[PDB]
Amino acid sequence: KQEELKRLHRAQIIQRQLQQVEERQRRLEERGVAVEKALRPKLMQEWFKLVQEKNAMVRYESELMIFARELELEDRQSRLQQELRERMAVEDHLKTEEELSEEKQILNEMLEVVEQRDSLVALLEEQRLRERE
Amino acid sequence: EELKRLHRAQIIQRQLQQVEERQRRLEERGVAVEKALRGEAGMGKKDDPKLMQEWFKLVQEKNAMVRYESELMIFARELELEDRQSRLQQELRERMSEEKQILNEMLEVVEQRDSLVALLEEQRLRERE
Repeated sequence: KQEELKRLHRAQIIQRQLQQVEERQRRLEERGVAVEKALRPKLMQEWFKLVQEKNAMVRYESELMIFARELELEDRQSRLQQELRERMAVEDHLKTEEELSEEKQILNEMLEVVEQRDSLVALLEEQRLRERE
Repeated sequence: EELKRLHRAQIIQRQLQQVEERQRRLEERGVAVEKALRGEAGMGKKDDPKLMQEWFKLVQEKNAMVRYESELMIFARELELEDRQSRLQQELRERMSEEKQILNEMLEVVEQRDSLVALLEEQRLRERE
């Protein structure tokens, strides 16, 4: 329960930031429309700045996507781990051939959740080492 | 792959080295600017508002580097844990006794990684605000 609360809070923080990003992109969309309507000097210069600012927001949105997926995966993993801890309260000799292979299937699900998670951390690592430009 | 992971580790060790050096250069500019602020480098310098301005830019640039150093720390630990995890998983996916203990070591490694991701998230979502 204390594990699951620190997670809900991180999810809200992320939502709140995606909402702020959406809105900042909405303002840039409108300035962008006005600048392009004005293309019937300083005006061409504004168009390039808007492109930069939209780019920045997209990079920020991307990071939030990654964090939000990683968070979904922590949740799935935690639940699979619960399903597995429950099954391991019973000694192994007291289980069927079938019961034992469901334990092995749960464990595979959990390992491929972990693999996806590590793949998203590697991508985020790449992005943070690339943003030092 | 163990060599993907190796390569990512070398990248990180090398970026920490570039960071340590960028901080060394900033230490030196910082020392010169402060010698100039105490009127020791040129009798005009101390009156120039560009000089006070440099001091504040150095502080910002030092702060940026420390944020970067922090991120590299986290990534490097995470990477060690990814390595440990993948090896414990390999040990386990070979065996299928100490089988139940290996699984527990791996679940603790997974929990520590969750925890470093959460810390990284907190810091990245505080560099904005």
